[PDB]
Amino acid sequence: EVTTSIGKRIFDHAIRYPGELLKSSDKVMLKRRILALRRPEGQLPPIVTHNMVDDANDLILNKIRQVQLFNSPSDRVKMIFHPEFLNANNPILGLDYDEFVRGCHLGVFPSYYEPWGYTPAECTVMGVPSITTNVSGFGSYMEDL
Amino acid sequence: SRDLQNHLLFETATEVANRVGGIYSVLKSKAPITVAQYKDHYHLIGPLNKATYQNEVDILDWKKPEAFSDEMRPVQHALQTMESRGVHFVYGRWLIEGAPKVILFDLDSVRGYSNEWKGDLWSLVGIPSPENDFETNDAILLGYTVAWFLGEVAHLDSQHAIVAHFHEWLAGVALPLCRKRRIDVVTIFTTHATLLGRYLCASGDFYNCLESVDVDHEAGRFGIYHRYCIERAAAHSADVFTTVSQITAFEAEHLLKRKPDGILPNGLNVIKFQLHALKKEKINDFVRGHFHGCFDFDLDNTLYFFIAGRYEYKNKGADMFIEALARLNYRLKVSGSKKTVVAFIVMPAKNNSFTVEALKGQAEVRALENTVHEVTTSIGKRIFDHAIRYPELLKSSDKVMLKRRILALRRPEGQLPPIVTHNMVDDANDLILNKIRQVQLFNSPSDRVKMIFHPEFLNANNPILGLDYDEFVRGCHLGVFPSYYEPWGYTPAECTVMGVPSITTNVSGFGSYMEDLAKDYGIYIVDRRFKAPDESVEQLVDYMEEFVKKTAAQAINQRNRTERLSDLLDWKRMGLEYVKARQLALRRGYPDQFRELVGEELNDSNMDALA
Amino acid sequence: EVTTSIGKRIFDHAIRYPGELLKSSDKVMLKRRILALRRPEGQLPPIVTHNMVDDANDLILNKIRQVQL
Amino acid sequence: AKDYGIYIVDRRFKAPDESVEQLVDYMEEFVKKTAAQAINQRNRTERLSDLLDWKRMGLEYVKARQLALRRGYPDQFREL
Repeated sequence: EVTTSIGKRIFDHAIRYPGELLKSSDKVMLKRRILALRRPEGQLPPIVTHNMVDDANDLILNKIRQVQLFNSPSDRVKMIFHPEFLNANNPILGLDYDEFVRGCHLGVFPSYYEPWGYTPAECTVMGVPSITTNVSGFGSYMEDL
Repeated sequence: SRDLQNHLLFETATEVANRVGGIYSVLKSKAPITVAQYKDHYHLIGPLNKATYQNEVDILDWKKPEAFSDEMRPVQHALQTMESRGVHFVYGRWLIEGAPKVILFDLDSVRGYSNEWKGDLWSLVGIPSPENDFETNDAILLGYTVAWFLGEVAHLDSQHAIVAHFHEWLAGVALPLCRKRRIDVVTIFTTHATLLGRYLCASGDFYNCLESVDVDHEAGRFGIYHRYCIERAAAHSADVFTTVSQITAFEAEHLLKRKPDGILPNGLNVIKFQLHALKKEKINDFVRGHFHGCFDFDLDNTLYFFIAGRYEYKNKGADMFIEALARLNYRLKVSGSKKTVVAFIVMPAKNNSFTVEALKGQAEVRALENTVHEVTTSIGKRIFDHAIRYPELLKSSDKVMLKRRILALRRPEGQLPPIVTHNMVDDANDLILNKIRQVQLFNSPSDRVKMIFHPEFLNANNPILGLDYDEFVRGCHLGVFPSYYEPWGYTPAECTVMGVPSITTNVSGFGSYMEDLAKDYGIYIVDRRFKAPDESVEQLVDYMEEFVKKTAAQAINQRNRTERLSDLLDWKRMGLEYVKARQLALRRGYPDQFRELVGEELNDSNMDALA
Repeated sequence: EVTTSIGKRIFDHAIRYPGELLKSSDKVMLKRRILALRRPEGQLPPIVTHNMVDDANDLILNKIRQVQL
Repeated sequence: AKDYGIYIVDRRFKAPDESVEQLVDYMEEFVKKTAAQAINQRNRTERLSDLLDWKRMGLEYVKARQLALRRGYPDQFREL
């Protein structure tokens, strides 16, 4: 809203011929919005996007908990657990699975038991580098090429 | 000595820089128009809320000489004296449109003077202060501070007349003190409800025999006596007493014992609410996916009613809405009407998001939509490539995928489109749910009114009803707010501003206020005050019916008309009423200097009697 | 127009459960458009897109005219 | 009349010059119109729209065809 206003003002000035281009109205609403982004003191970006039914005992959580990847500025790897299917019409990570895969850089599937593994395979089909395993069907098959 | 023409204004409320109620929205939305008039002569005062003020306030340095003008030095010194005595505060800009200046008193920084004060109160207005009431504790804290601050300003300022406006009981204690200490300010007290009001209408009779209730006794019965006394004492000690509505004014007179001197109806920043075709389609999408497998009605013949607001079952008239809907069914069945009414209920309740059933319905109708799209754009490419190249358009490939999607839409044997989009936490006790059960609006194909309880705020980026509240309202046809207790009614009021017909009530502030300023303008007023409950339910049904049996012509007109009422609700106009109350205070405060400023002795019993 | 009409008809049928999809109104506007495409006898697609000022003497035109494309 | 966004200049009875002036008078009043008066006018003319449809105007061909038939066969008509 603020930038399209700036644009109409730049354009009017220009079409008329013959250093604060933001009026104080626009500064108020901008300020408020930057301020709404403040993290309560020492609150860190969550490692989960959902309310877990079995929070204490969940394996994934307690594993990122044990290795302590808690998303500190210090940490160069950020950890996001998303315990649900991806859907384009979601308030949080709005994207169908196929869109999300495509927008990612690297798929990582360190499967132990996987007679085939349709998941890495179709990661590959979408043109997205993948890490799989030689006890994964698709991996073992990939190994022979 | 004192200048009435250019005076000071101080507006005080629990809510100024924290949204803890409705009054927040009144002060927020009113700011622009009042800052435009007072500039830096206007300041708002409230309790600094430490959890939130940093998100709402541009905190300023009030010590710097640039902070105030010379003219306004008194407030700076006044603020100084205050921090001398250990009273901490924040001075700054409330980061809303208009950016009025604010003074946020730190109640922690004065909780010492607690006991000294609860007592000085009693020895002056006989107001008890039980210590297990944290609200009143802070209410006293705030009052003593603000009355303090106003003393200092009054004393220090030899130039300006000082108007000081207070909103609601929680911010009322400064009022008794001001009148006792004969402090040289004119004061106004606006109440936006009443304590006896809200507590009497908690169960379910009122408007008939409040004229005959023992106030001192009921208050005691609700463990509210002391709160009650703070509200009353604020109403009597003020130079000018006001309510937000004519109907709240009726309440007050008989419950507080003082006839308001006027009405301060809540306006809106109309601007900030500014297309129905386009949002109606989004509701058409939700409906097609909700009624998949039994979609047997014409959407070009379907009207969308809705109710919205806080989940107050009795107070906001949910019961009267549903009941009146069940009857409106009958009247449409029995007349063999051709039309269909889908009535939504948008009242936030305790829940666990959307039902598997509701989500599924939507995803399959999206799939259908996507499949038809694919298939048709193929048809086009094959129609085009034939024409241009001159001299069953569906291959069987397209026939397969079509067949599948259609099939997915099948409704299990006898299952009906749900009456809820959500997993209710309290499914057995929930009043809305149990009402619609008891009247049996279950969304059968017979039923000419369908029912859809959406127990959560609407949000543009949702999987089911993908609309922001503002878009949704515009997409509807009629808003139905059959309130029983509603001192103003912000919800009917921004229905009208958005350009959408509405049914409200003569015991609803905005309703009563509207009754004065008929139905051809998109406003229906059910009489909940005088008719017996049943004849009330019948009139609501009568209005709905009339609105259904309406030709596309008559309706397009109504909307063009109510689209015009929009501007009569802007602060730019509704504001004049606050001006009238500020000037009434000034003419009652300084009868003489006022007389000189007109030429004559204008009348001083009402705000209306004045202008 | 025609294919979005078709589209809305397939979609309605489908949202209802429980070979000429075009109604005759559509076959009319289509026939017209198709018919408009007719070249007058033996007229070929022009080798130029503009009216020339110096048509007879222009080197480009006269060269393609010479090699008969 | 002019409230439905239809202005008619009398080019028939007034002399050329008083026509010109009436045309000017109309344009003027139109300029000096608040954007609310104007929005109302447009909403009004938008309603004259449907009175110009053959569904309505067709009645006039009907009326005429029938008069052709009431005049051509007076007797079979009287009976009908």
